[PDB]
Amino acid sequence: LNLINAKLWFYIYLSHETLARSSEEINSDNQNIILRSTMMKFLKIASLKHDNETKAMLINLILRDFLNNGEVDSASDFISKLEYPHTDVSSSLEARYFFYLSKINAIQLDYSTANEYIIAAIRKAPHNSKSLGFLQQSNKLHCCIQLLMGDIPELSFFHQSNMQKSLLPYYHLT
Amino acid sequence: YFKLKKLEKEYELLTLQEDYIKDEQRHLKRELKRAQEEV
Amino acid sequence: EQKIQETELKIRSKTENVRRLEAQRNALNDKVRFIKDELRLLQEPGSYVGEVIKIVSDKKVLVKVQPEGKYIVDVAKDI
Amino acid sequence: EGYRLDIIESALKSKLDQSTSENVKIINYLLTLAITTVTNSKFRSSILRKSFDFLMNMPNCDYLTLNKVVVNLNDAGLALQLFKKLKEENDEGLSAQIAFDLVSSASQQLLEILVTELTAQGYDPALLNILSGLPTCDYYNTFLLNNKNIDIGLLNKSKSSLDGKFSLFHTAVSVANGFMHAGTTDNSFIKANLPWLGKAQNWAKFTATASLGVIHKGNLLEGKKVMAPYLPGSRASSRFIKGGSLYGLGLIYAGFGRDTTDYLKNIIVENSGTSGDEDVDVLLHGASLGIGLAAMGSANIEVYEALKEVLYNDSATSGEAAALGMGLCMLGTGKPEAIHDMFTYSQETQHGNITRGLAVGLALINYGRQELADDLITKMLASDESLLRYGGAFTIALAYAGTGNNSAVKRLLHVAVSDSNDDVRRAAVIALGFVLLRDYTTVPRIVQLLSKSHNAHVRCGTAFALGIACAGKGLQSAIDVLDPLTKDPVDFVRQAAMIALSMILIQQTEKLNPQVADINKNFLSVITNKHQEGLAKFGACVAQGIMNAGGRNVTIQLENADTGTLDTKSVVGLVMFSQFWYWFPLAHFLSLSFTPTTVIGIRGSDQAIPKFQMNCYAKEDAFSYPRM
Amino acid sequence: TKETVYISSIALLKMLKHGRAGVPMEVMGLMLGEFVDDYTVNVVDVFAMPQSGTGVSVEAVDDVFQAKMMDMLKQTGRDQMVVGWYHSHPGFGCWLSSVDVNTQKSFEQLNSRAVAVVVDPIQSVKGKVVIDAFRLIDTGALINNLEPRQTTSNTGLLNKANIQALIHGLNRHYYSLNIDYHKTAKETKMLMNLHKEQWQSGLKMYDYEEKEESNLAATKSMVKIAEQYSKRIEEEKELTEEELKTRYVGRQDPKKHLSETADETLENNIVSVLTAGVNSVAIK
Amino acid sequence: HEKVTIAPLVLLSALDHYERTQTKENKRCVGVILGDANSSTIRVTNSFALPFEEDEKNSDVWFLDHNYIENMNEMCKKINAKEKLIGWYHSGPKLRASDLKINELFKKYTQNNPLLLIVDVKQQGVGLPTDAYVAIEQVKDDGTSTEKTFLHLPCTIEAEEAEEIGVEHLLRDVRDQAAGGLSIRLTNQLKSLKGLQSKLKDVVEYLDKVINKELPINHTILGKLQDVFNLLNNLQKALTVKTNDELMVIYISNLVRSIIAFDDLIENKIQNKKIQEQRVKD
Repeated sequence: LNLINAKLWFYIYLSHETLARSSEEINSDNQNIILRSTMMKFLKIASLKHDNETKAMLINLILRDFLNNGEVDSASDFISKLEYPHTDVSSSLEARYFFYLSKINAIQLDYSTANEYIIAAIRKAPHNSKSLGFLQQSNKLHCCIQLLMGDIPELSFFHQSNMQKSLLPYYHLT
Repeated sequence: YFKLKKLEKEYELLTLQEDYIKDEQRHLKRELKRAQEEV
Repeated sequence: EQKIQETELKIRSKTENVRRLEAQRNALNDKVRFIKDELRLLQEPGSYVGEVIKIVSDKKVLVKVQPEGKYIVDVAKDI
Repeated sequence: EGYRLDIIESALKSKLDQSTSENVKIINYLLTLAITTVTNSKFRSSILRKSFDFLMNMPNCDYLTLNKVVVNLNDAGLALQLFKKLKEENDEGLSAQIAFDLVSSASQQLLEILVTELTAQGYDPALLNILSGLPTCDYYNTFLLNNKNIDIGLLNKSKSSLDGKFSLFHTAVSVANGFMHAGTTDNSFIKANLPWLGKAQNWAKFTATASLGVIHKGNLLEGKKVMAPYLPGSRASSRFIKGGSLYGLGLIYAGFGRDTTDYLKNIIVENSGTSGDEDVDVLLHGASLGIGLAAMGSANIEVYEALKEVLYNDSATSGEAAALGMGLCMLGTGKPEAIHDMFTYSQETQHGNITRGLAVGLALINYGRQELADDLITKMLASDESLLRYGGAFTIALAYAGTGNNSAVKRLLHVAVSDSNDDVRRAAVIALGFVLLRDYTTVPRIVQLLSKSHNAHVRCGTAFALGIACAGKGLQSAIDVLDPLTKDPVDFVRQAAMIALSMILIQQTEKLNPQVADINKNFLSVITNKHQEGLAKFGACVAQGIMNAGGRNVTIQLENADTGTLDTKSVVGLVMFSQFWYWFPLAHFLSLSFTPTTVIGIRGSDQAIPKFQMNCYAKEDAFSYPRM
Repeated sequence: TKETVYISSIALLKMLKHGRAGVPMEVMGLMLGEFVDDYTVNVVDVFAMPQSGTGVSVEAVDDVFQAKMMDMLKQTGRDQMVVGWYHSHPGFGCWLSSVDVNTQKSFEQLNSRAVAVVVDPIQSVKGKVVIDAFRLIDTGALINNLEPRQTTSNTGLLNKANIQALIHGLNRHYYSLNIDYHKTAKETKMLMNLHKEQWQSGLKMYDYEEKEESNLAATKSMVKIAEQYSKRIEEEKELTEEELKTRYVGRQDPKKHLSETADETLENNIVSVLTAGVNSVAIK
Repeated sequence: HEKVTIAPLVLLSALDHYERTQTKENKRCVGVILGDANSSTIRVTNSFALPFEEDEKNSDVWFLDHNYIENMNEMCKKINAKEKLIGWYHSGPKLRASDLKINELFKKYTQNNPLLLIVDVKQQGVGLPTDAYVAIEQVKDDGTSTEKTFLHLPCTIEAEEAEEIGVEHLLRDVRDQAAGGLSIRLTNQLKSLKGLQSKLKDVVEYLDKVINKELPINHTILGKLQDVFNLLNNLQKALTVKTNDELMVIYISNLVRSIIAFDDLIENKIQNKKIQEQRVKD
C-alpha cells in the first residue's frame, strides 16, 4: 500500500498547460485518450481488498483534471465510489482537495456552500514553488466569495499572501 | 490458504476483550464509592 | 482472496482501543486497592518528625523531636 | 463449510494413488477437521460411512483416521463391520490392529457392545479383555513401579513436623502418599509408625481409608480387601470411618460395573427409609457415589430410582453423594424426563449440598448436547439462587477443545464480570480451560485480566487455566504471571498458583526448568514457616505430590494427540477436584485423570510387552528422569 | 466438628434497628428456624428480649417473657424451633461477655443445636455485619485440638488481636464460625423493586417542574453568574509561568482553579440535562 | 402535612405469614403499626400481626382479639416504651367494606388519628400500590349521606441507618446511580403514564359496569373526569408561542458550555508525548 504515492504520475498534467514546449506529442492532443484510460487505470486496481489509502488520492488528480477538459457531470456519478474512510492527512493534502474544486460553485449557482469550502484553498497554501504560482489563485477565489455574502475584514490583510494589484479590481467591486 | 483458519485467533481476541472491560467500567465506578466510603 | 486480507486488516484497527481499556481498568485497580491499603497502613497512631543534628558510625542517627528531647534512632535501607 | 457429498467421492476418484498408509494422510487432512473445524453432526454421520467401506475392503491403510470416526458417532455399527472383514485372514494382530486404539477412541457404550455382543459374531474371545480397558492401566502399574526413582527425603522432610487435626497432616501427607505411591500398591508409608496412624480425626480417617483408593488403582481383589477390620465381619468405631472405603472404591477399579452393582444396592435400600444413626450414614455416604459404576456409560433405572429415596431422609451427608450418582446414570445426549425431575426437587429440600447437587447432575446428563442444551442452561442462569448456576459452562464446551467458538466464550464474559458471586464466577472458569487447549501461549492472554485486579476469587480463577493446557506443554511466559499470586496471603489465591506450579512443573529437570529450585521452596519451606495458613501447608504436600505421583511418571492431559478428543474420566475428575468449599475430601477424584507419557509395545497373540532395546534418547540433557 | 452459618434476610435485621442506629444499651432475643447440625444453619423467626436497667439479666433469660411470646407463635402462624440466642456488645477486643455463655451453657443440654450469634453495634457502621459465634463442642476433638470453620482455609477472620490467636487453646469455650447471608426469590427481586437506591418514589410523574415559575429564571442565573467566574479563574491560574512540576501545590491545588471549573460548568450542565427539554412528555 | 413513612420490615414480616398459613386470594391479614407521633406526621417503624380470618362470601364476618393481641405490645413496651399504637394496617385486596362500618373499635386502642394501610399478598406493581386511609367525616356530593369514608394520602418506604446498607449489602448487584439515571426514571414516568393508562382501562370497564345489570353511578368520579378536557390538546396552542422559547434557552446555554469542559483532556497527548522522552532508560 504505502509504496505508491500520488506524486508518481502527478508530473504528467503539469506539462499540458505550458502550451509552448511539450503540448503532448502533438497539438491534436490525441494521446490523452490513452492517458485518460491511464489515469483511470489505477481506479480498476482499486478494489474492495486493494488500495485502502492511495485510492483516496486517485480520483483527486483525476477530478482536478476536469477544470477545462473532461466531463464534470461524472463527479455526481463518482459519489457512489466517493464513500471511503479517510486514513490520514499528512502535510500538503489540505490545500490539494478543494482548491481546483472551489470552482464547482461557478455552475450550480450557490453561495453559502462556497464559504465552507473556500478555507481549503488558504490552508497551508504558501510553499517554496507554490508561493507565486498557486497562492495567487487562492485569494482570487477567496476575495470574490467575500463579496457574495459577508464582508472583507481588511484590504491590506490579503497583501501578505496575494499581490494587491491582482485583487485590486475586486477592491473596486466592493 | 490454510492460514485463513488461523486468522480468527487474533481477530476474536480484541472482540472478546472489548465489551468485557466496557461493562466493568460502570461497575467499578459504582463499586468504587462502596469501598471508598467504607474506610 | 479477500477473506484472508480483510480479516487481518481488522486487527490493528481495534488494537489501540483495547490497550487503553486495560490501562483504564488497571488505573481503577490501583484505586480500590489503595482504599483497602488505608485499613492496614492506618492501624498505627502515626509517625513523628524531627530535626537531625548529627549522625554516628553505628548505622544510627540522632533526631531531635520538637515536643520531646533528643533521640538517636535507626534509618532504613533506602537512605 | 460447503457440506457437499458429491465432490468428497468425486475428488477421491480424482486421486488414484494407492506406501498406501502414507497416501491416506491426504484423505486424513479433510477427515481430521470434521470435529474441530466442522461443527455439524450430519457431516460426520452421513459421510464418513462412505469412506468407511473404501479402506475396509483392502486392509492396508492408515487406521488412525477410522479411529476418530467411532468417537463422536456413539454407534457400534461401524466397529461391528471392522472385525468382520478382518476375520477372513484370522490374524489376531491384523483384526485387533484397530481395536488396540479404541480404548481412548470409542466411548463406553461401544466398548460394552464389543465384548458381549461379539461372542456369536465370529470374534476372537481372547481379544475380549482388551476392549474392556484392562491392557491400559495394568501396563502402567509396572511403568510406575520398576521405573520409579524418587527421594523419600523429600517427603521425609514433612514426615515429622507437627500433628494437624481436622485433615491436615492426616490428609495432605496421606493424599500425597496416595499420589506418590499410586500404582505401586505400597502402603508401607502409612504403617511406618504406629502413633500418628490412630490419632487421625473422623473425616481424617474418611480420607485415610479413601487414600488407599489411589495407591491400589488398577486392581480387583486388592481394592477393598486391604484393611480387614473395616470390612463386614468386624467393626471399629461409631463414627465415620468406612465411608472412605466406598468413597474411593470405584477409583481402584478398571471400570467393572458388576462388582458394586449388588453390593452397594442392598446398603442403599435398607438405609433408604430412615437414617437416624451415624453408622447408617457411614456406609450410605460411600454407597451413594460409588453406585454410579453400574450406571457408568449406560442408562440404569435402578441407580436413578434408588438414590431418589436417599434425598427424602433429610441428610446432607449422602444427599449430595446420591445426586452425583443420579447424574452419572445418563452419559450421552440424555433424556428430558430425568432433567425435569432433578429441577423440581431443588425447591423442596433445604440442604445446600443437595440443592447444588441437583444442578451438578444436570451437566452430567447431557454429554455432547452443546447448543441444544441452552434451554436448560437458560433456566439455570435465570434463577437468583447461587447454587442453581453450575453447568452453564461445562455443558457448553466439550468437543470445543482446541479451536473453539467465540460465541460460547462471549456468553460467559458478561455473566462473570457483572456478578461478583463465587458460584457464578467459578462456574464459567470450567469452560475457560477447555477453549484454551488450542494454544498454551494464548492461555495467559484472555484470562490475563483475572490477575491484574485485586480480589480473592478474581485472582483465584487465574491459574486454573494454566494447569490444564500449560501443564504438560509448559510455557516461559507463565513465570511472571504466577509471581503476584504467590505473595497474596489468601489461601485460595495461593493454592491456585500452587496448582499451576504443580501441574506446569510436571516432568521438569535441569535445563528444562531452571526455576524449579525456587518453586520447590513453595511446596516445602511453607510448611516450615508457621506464619501461613492451613491450606498453604495442606497444598504444600498435595501440589508436591502431584508432580512425583508414580515417580513423576504421569501427567495431566485432557486431550490426547492421537484421536484429538478428550477422555471420559479425565475431564469429569478434574472439575470436582478443584472445589474445596462445600466438600473438602474431594482430593481423591484426581486419580482418574492420570495419563503417563510412554510408548507401550503390544504382542500379536497374547498382547504383552516384549523385552528389547527401544530407540528414543540416550542422553540426560533433553528428556530424562527428573530428580534432586 | 465443623459447621457453616446461614442467615436469611428477614432474620438479618430486627435488633440492628435498636443495635446499629438505636444507640447503646443493647438488647437480646431468641432465634428460631430449622436445619441440620454440622452442615448448615438456618435462622428464620426472631424476637427480642425486654430491656432493663442492668441490660441482660435473669429476667430477660426467664421464660415468663417468652411464655406470652410462644402463644403468639401459633396465632400469627410463624413458629419454629429454637436455633439459638443473639446478643450485642460495644466492640470489646477480648472476652465480650462471660454471662451470655452461661446462658448458652444452660440451654445447650436441652437443644445442642443452639447457635449464639453476637454482632457489634459499634463497628457495624460500615454496613457489614460483624461475625462472631459461641458454641459448645459439636463432635469433640475440641477437648484437645481441632480446627473449626469448615473449609479451614476460607478467609482471614480479621477482628483485632487477642481472641484471634486464642482460638487454639480456648477452643472449648470459643467455637469459631463463618456467618453468611442468603435470601429467597421473594426476598430478592421483591424488595429490590421497592428499594433500589434511596426510595422507590411511587408515582414517578411527581417532579419539580410543576414548581417552576420564578426558579426558571433562577436556573438561568446559576448557569451564568457562577459560570462567569469559572471562565476568568481558569485563565488566571494557567497564566502562571512557573511550572517546574515536581511537587509544589500539585496535590490538588489546580482543581478548583482549573479542573473543577470544568466540573462546575458540568454541574450547571447536569441540572440543565436533568429536566432537559420537553419534559411534559410530548402533547402540546 | 400528613405523610405516612412505612418501614420495609413491615412488608417482610407479613410476607412470612403469607407463606406459613398460605394466606392469599382474597384473604386479609390484619396488623397494627407502631411509633411515637404527636404531630400530623406519622412515622411507622415496628409492626405486629393480628390473627384475623374472614369469609369470602360474607364480608360482614370478622373476628379480632382486643386485649389478647395487645400482649405483644406489652412485651414490646418493656423493650421500647416510647412508641405506642398510632394506627393499624390491613390487606384488603378487593377492599372489603367492613372497615367502613366501625371506626371506633380501632380508634379506642389508638390515641392517634385513624390510619389504615394496605399490604397486599401480591404487591407486584411497578407503581405505588401501597395506599393509606384516613377515616373522617367528609361531605359527599353524591346526594345520599355524609358519613365516615377513607381519605387517601401518599406513603413511601422508610430508610434508616440500620436497613439502608443492609438491603444494599444483600443485593449488591444492580445499582447504577449516576447522571444516566434520567433514562431510568423518565422511562418509569412513561411507565407511570402507562400504569395510569392501565387504570384508564379500568375506567373503560367502569362504563361497562353501567352497562351491567343494576349498578349505580358515582357522581364524585364524574366530577374529576369532567374537567379532563378544559384542563391542559389544541387549547394550549395559543400559549406555545412563548413556551417553546423557554425550552430553547435551555439548549442554548447547555450546548455552548458542554463543548468547553470536555477540551481539558488535551493533556493526554501531552503526557503521552513525554513518555517517549522518558524512554532513554526504558
